[PDB]
Amino acid sequence: AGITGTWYNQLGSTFIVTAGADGALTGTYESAAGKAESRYVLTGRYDSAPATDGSGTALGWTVAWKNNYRNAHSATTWSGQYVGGAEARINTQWLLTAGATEANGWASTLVGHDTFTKVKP
Amino acid sequence: AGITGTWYNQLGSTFIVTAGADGALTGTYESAAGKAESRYVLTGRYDSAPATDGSGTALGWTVAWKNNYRNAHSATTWSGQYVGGAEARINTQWLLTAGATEANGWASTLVGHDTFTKVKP
Amino acid sequence: AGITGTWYNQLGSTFIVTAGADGALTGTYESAAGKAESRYVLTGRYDSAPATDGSGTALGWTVAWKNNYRNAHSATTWSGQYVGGAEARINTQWLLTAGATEANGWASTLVGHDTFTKVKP
Amino acid sequence: AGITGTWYNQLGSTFIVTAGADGALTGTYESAAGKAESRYVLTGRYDSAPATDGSGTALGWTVAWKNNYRNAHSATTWSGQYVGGAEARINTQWLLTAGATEANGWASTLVGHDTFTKVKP
Ligand SMILES: O=C(CCCC[C@@H]1SC[C@@H]2NC(=O)N[C@@H]21)NC1CCN(c2ccncc2)CC1
Ligand SMILES: O=C(CCCC[C@@H]1SC[C@@H]2NC(=O)N[C@@H]21)NC1CCN(c2ccncc2)CC1
Ligand SMILES: O=C(CCCC[C@@H]1SC[C@@H]2NC(=O)N[C@@H]21)NC1CCN(c2ccncc2)CC1
Ligand SMILES: O=C(CCCC[C@@H]1SC[C@@H]2NC(=O)N[C@@H]21)NC1CCN(c2ccncc2)CC1
Repeated sequence: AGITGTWYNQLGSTFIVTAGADGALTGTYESAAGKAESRYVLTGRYDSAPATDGSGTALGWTVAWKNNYRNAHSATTWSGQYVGGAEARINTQWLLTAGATEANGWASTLVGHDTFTKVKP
Repeated sequence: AGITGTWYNQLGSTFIVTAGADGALTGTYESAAGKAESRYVLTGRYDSAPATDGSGTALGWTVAWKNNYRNAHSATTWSGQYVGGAEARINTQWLLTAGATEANGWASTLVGHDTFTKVKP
Repeated sequence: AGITGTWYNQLGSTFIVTAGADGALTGTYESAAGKAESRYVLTGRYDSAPATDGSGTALGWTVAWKNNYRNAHSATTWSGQYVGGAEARINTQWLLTAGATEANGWASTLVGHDTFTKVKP
Repeated sequence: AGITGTWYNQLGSTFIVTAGADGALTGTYESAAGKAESRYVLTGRYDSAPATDGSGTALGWTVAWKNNYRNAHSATTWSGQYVGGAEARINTQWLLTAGATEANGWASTLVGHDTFTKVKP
């Protein structure tokens, strides 16, 4: 609950998601940063029966950075939680892995953090 | 290509995945570690047109740790790449976020790394 | 340059550091969160000849969470960069590893992100 | 205890460290990968009174990638634990931050994992 809809991160990226009744996330992602253009498919999962003690709702999703316009040979996963209320948020940390040869595998993965809100910066 | 099927990590967990023609990952995950029992739904994405220079194929997927037997109020995302050949591998790093109150949010996310192979340890 | 002094993160923790001329960081850390009390020794390194193109200055430091009052059998490393100017910042991501047995090693490491400023929240 | 000496990771890098009696780590690092040449100064911290229940000993250290031969405008922190015994190990995860402009800050940090042993691969 509260997850379905449009979310914006601190970079200005747009996350459009539908949370299905038994834990599915499905939607599109449009990144304001990096080797990206237009919308990309996403899919993920969320806890559809979270705790009732004030804790957030755990979730995650993946984008592979290939669409009809661009292929960046990479994929990002966001892991985080939804925190409801008047200033609802999805707080995440992410891992972006790029395809790499063996010699470059050590340097294949970026890490960061995105904060999503219902009204953009 | 090469991704569909069963994979095993260094903990003995079992990852069963179908890679669809236009980038979908769908399947089940059974963890040998942590607050888990039996299979959980997963979904993710992969680069369906990887580079041809020897690089791996970028991918990611998510498990929310709720099924009919157990809810651990948490979700893991694996970000990594498939590397084909006689000793094929999926090399990943992962983020596990647990639902948390505001006071505990700083401590909500574990990080680690899993190596998947087609024949178990 | 610009690094020496007192910094505060979003949790209210206090980072007191001296940046030595050839790349040393030395000081104390006081955490507002977790299994911590009073000051802990830190040491780290920074790039003492950063780029002049507007890029930040790369750095990192470590705290082991043992002092005369408390031992949390753990250590945090912060990796990030100093960004100078009127609203100077040290932007970091961190890894906290706790001592663990073999069975619990997979769950030994937390990840997060701290933003330090010269005037507290 | 057991930490002082020379360690080798899976890339063939050489970590030479002295663990001082009250928690200091001091030494040199020579990387077999990336924008590195010869030895770099490191400093870090470790838990000098670990648990006695079979748990490892938490530690961390930092290298800034500047020496007399090369400056890669970046720093790596390793966070992990020492596990003693006949096949002693230091198991780590690391964060490498590169100096970045504001527009590139999102992409400033790599993550990975290194396993150190007392006899090289
Ligand atoms: O730029 C993209 C694709 C778009 C990513 C957008 C990112 S997702 C997390 C963050 N939040 C957003 O909203 N937007 C950004 N992909 C690159 C990254 C850099 N690459 C490498 C290669 C080798 N090693 C490391 C990195 C090459 C591929
Ligand atoms: O144990 C699980 C669910 C099963 C995870 C299994 C993990 S997935 C990555 C790794 N690879 C595998 O194959 N198996 C393991 N969930 C916990 C974790 C610890 N928890 C917290 C709470 C607060 N902060 C931090 C952590 C509570 C919830
Ligand atoms: O709480 C502390 C020591 C203080 C850490 C303070 C942290 S440093 C990053 C952040 N920024 C700050 O300013 N303050 C916080 N240590 C614990 C953590 C949880 N622990 C485990 C055990 C097993 N697996 C995972 C985690 C047990 C030991
Ligand atoms: O290559 C180095 C310095 C040597 C690092 C060696 C690494 S330490 C962890 C691992 N374990 C080892 O033993 N060896 C390797 N530095 C780069 C990295 C890539 N860079 C960027 C820039 C912008 N964003 C992301 C990354 C530019 C600077």
